[PDB]
Amino acid sequence: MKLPVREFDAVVIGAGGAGMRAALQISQSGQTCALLSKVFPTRSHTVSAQGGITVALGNTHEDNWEWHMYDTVKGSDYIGDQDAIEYMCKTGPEAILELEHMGLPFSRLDDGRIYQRPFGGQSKNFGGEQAARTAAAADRTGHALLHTLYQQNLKNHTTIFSEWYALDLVKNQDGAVVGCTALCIETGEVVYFKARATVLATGGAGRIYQSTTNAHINTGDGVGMAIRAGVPVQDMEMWQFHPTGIAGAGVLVTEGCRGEGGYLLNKHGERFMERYAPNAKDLAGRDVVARSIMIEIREGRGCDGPWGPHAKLKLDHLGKEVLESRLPGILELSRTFAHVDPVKEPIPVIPTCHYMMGGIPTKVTGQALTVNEKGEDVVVPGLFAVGEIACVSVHGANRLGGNSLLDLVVFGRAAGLHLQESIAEQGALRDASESDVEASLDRLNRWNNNRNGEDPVAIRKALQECMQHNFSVFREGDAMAKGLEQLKVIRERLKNARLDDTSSEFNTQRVECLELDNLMETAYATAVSANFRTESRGAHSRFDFPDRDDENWLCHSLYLPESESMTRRSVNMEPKLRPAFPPKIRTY
Amino acid sequence: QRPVNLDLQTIRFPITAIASILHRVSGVITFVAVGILLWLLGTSLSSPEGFEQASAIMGSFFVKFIMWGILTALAYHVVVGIRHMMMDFGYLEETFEAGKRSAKISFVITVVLSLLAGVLVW
Amino acid sequence: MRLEFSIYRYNPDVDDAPRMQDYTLEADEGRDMMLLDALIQLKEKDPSLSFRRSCREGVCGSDGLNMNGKNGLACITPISALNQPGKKIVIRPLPGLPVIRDLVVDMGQFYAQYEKIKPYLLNNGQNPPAREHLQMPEQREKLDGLYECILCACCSTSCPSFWWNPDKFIGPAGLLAAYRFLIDSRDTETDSRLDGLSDAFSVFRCHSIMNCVSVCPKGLNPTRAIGHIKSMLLQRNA
Amino acid sequence: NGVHDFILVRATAIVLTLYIIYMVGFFATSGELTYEVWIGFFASAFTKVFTLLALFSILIMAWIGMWQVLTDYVKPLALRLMLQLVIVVALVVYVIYGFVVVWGV
Ligand SMILES: *Cc1cc2c(cc1C)nc1c(=O)[nH]c(=O)nc-1n2C[C@H](O)[C@H](O)[C@H](O)COP(=O)(O)OP(=O)(O)OC[C@H]1O[C@@H](n2cnc3c(N)ncnc32)[C@H](O)[C@@H]1O
Ligand code: HEM
Ligand SMILES: CC1=C(C(=O)Nc2ccccc2)SCCO1
Ligand SMILES: O=C([O-])[C@H](O)C=C([O-])O
Ligand code: SF4
Ligand code: F3S
Ligand code: FES
Ligand code: NA
Repeated sequence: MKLPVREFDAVVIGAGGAGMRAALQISQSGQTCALLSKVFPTRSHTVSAQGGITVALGNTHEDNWEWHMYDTVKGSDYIGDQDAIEYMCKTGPEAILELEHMGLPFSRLDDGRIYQRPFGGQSKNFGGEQAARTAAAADRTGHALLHTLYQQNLKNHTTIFSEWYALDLVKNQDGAVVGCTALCIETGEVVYFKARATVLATGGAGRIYQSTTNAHINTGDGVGMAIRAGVPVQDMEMWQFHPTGIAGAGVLVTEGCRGEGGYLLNKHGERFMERYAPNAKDLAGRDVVARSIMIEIREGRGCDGPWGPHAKLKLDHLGKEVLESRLPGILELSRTFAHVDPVKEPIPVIPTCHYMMGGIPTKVTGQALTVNEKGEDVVVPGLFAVGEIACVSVHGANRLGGNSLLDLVVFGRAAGLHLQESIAEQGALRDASESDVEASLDRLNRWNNNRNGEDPVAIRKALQECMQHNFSVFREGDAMAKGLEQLKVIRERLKNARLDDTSSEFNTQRVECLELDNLMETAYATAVSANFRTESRGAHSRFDFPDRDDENWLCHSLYLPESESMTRRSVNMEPKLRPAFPPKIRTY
Repeated sequence: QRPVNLDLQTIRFPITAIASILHRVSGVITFVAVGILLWLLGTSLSSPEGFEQASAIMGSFFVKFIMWGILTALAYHVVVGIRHMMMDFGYLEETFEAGKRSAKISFVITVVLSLLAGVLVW
Repeated sequence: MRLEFSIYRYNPDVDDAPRMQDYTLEADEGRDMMLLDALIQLKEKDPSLSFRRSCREGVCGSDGLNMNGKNGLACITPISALNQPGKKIVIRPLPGLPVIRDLVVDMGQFYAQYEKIKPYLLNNGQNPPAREHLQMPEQREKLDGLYECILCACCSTSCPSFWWNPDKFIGPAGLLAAYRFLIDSRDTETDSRLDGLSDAFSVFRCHSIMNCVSVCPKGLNPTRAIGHIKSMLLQRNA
Repeated sequence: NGVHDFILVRATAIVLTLYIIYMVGFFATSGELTYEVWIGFFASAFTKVFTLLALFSILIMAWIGMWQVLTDYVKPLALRLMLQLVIVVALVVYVIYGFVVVWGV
């Protein structure tokens, strides 16, 4: 070894909600743990979460986790693993109450209990009356959650490597993941983080698009690292476009706006969601609401102005008091990025890339999965994944609002609780050779040695425009085929991209160049998968295949990196505590 | 070793910050001023001759200016000092607006006392 | 229209000392972008320009900068609020902290003070709740204006007291956090926390300079919080 | 401790504010300052006590105040302790000199 080796029981790549909850549990279980993050932990995208955490506490009204499971299963359009969803909704309450005991500043009901607001895809009695089970701290829940978790990691004395950048996973000759190489952003030092368990918690990748609600740091590094390591990704074509991103800015305004009583209007002042979704109205599934808005615009009923084509989100009727109390966050966002005061005027909104439903296939234990030559599932020894980088899958083809933060906590904790048994199950892993570690640096070495190559900025903007045009809310065969070919060309330009900053002391250019590789891998996997699934399910909508096909496509899509081809995995439909919810027609 | 940005000339300072740094300065000056006031007092009380001598010193224009400065610095320290104690006891709000407003009022009150100090010295 | 910048530059492997570099950026005449928008575009022409950023919506607290002499967030500071006919838009790092590279400062000491006040719920365990701790809306409202802190360090890096004793004075942000737990009805170690804040530096280095309040991007008021802490210290140790 | 200083500074601040009002009151209402009216004012038991009380208050006020300034701008230990020695001695000298001046009036 001519490279510093830092050995730990577990190496958690990512300090978001999922990463910090996992690190917390792993440490308390008696194992050493290194928490990596390319930004200061509290700068993670989780910090921007607004709405809250969907969980069946039963505070606002008598609730049932089975009701929550139903809403989730239906919401995922029936490709969400029901055994995993069952675990999440059942375990939810305890896991969330645990956060409150950590000091999380939840909003409060008059009786002192945690405040719960209505949200999209929430009903009582299995598809009945509207429900309200999204626990929230105003509309800064993500902020409250993340900081509380960081505070808990401080109290726990967790070993945190802040502003370190994971490059690539390290594999031994047996094909097992035995850690990863990382770049210290401050000094430029490259180190091999050796571990018996490498937990990917790197978040989403909304930045593969021209317009997204995601932070600049959401570049899908986890997806890229997985793909380059031979690990398959799942349901990458399932991209959730949040109905209400600020038109012309992309900045998100919480679905809590509609959960508190706000509704959408077109240029004619019609509350059009009553037409598209007679029952749930403005609180229908996000995939449905997003399309409804785009149909209004596409047919000339959308509003225009400085912000560009959009729909109006009316909130003023709620009153100054309720707005400033329950939704102060969106008041500042709207006034700042839209120059609109929600207390007096509707907010200009338009569907914006928001959440990645796809990712690395995992068991409830967090263990990463791949498939053998027979198509059978086999665990990837040493590799794990939690959060938005994972595809459990508990969200299927459409995630419910508030289910992500729940996902982070429940499965981040799950990975921690079952880490010891997972490590014993996988057995001792053979040491990585000096060439094994060296292979993980090939991608870094290329940048460092490329001076006269192409301008990466042009490559990034071309990539984002391709995804925006050909893989947005509405898709079609012809457009996706061309988008795929364009990506192949763009991917070739990237192989000869240049790094104009060669310094080592906090060189952000090198970081963003390395991130670009991951944007490419994520974008390509998404494209190939989109073309693959010839049907319309959840957020995936094709004009050439407008119907949902339960005979041919009641399953997950799987992108195989080594053959750059597609295959399929079974959707789990065998809950342990109740019968499975059978696939039926999905309307709101 | 690493450099730090602490070039005071490149930084904005609100009226509250100016008022604060002046209160510290006025405090230091008053510390030296006490000794000078005591030295003067001791002379004016030792004998009938010492008093006339003290009067003559107060006649000097250069001494008149300095004496005015001492009284001005003292006046400021007292007024702004009370401003402080009024916030400590809740008589003044601790908002930025209240901070500005009380600071400006402190300056005005000080200017008035500075003039009355001038009258007392002519 | 044309925009002119004067930006703080430093690279330990190249620069003998810090320096200011002139930047020009053609902007859309009838479009008002944020400072962060400009910085990102400047990096497109000069890839060597280093600075922190992430959420670009004023929540994460990554891009705290000294703009035209005053601290704030680049992501929510409009170019129109900085642009003055004849003068360059001056961009410098947050004052007081060691400069790692260009506009990036070492927040070590800032985090250190944050940890010193033990920023985590301390509940003795007695009288445990059936489910979640019961906190009335009245009690919960005491946390408003305190828990919203994004740890951007705009306040502390503008406080002279923090400049002179960054290792002893907790600073605006840290003290805001301390009070955040001091008045949390769920925290049971109020007396213990106060006993660790009775020295001459921790809290009493604050002299109501009020640089903290004016710069806070979230509109928080560290001065009032510190004021409350002082009262509690008196009620207990006077 | 921090709380102790905070209180002492305000305690003496209140005393010295009253003393200044007292001293200003006289100056602003006495006309011609003849050597006679001057010595009569400082011969009063009330003036003597109030003045010495003020000097003690200045000692406490100034010492705490100057200590805060030094601990801010003067880092070198040796240099700071020496400056604190000079300052403290001077303050004590003020009070003592005050006793000698008034006791012989
Ligand atoms: C964008 C968004 C999402 C969101 C939301 C509002 C916005 C604007 N509001 C939500 C809500 O109200 N309720 C809810 O359930 N979800 C909401 N979301 C979605 C949700 O917040 C996110 O999906 C969730 O926060 C994801 O958390 P996760 O922990 O999985 O990902 P992260 O928070 O972004 O953290 C990722 C960490 O990984 C580190 N990282 C990334 N790359 C590297 C490398 N290469 N090396 C080392 N570390 C790396 C990042 O630093 C980050 O800390
Ligand atoms: C008479 C001689 C006096 C001297 C030599 C003196 C000197 C000082 C000094 C050096 C400080 C420290 C300021 C700092 O650290 O920035 C101070 C503080 C203070 N002084 Fe005085 N002072 C005197 C009288 C008074 C009087 C008459 C008042 C009337 C209100 C007063 C009110 C205060 C207050 C309230 C503070 C606290 C400053 C703070 O907390 O920021 N002082 N003094
Ligand atoms: C630290 C402190 C002051 C100070 O250092 N102010 C200051 C110094 C330099 C530049 C501006 C303000 S004035 C009030 C007492 O405490
Ligand atoms: O709209 C929100 O507040 C946010 O979008 C919530 C989730 O869960 O994604
Ligand atoms: S108090 Fe305000 S300025 Fe200070 S760290 Fe918190 S958010 Fe930033
Ligand atoms: S600027 Fe500093 S002095 Fe106190 S009022 Fe704010 S912490
Ligand atoms: S970028 Fe997150 S606060 Fe400015
Ligand atoms: Na996912």
